[PDB]
Amino acid sequence: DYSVINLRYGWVMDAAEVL
Amino acid sequence: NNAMSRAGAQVIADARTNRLIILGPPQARAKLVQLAQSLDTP
Repeated sequence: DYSVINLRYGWVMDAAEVL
Repeated sequence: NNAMSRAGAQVIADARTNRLIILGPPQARAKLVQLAQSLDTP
């Protein structure tokens, strides 16, 4: 299913290659 | 463009007048207008 979340200090730039 | 898996629906940008023309299912329309309303937040 589809969702959108925030990040406080996390970077989606680093987490993109992760996820 | 990658909202639909590997196409079906389509999406067209307007970077001068910031418009979005989407050609697809109504739930992707609704959920991504909600992501737009969360997306145009600073």
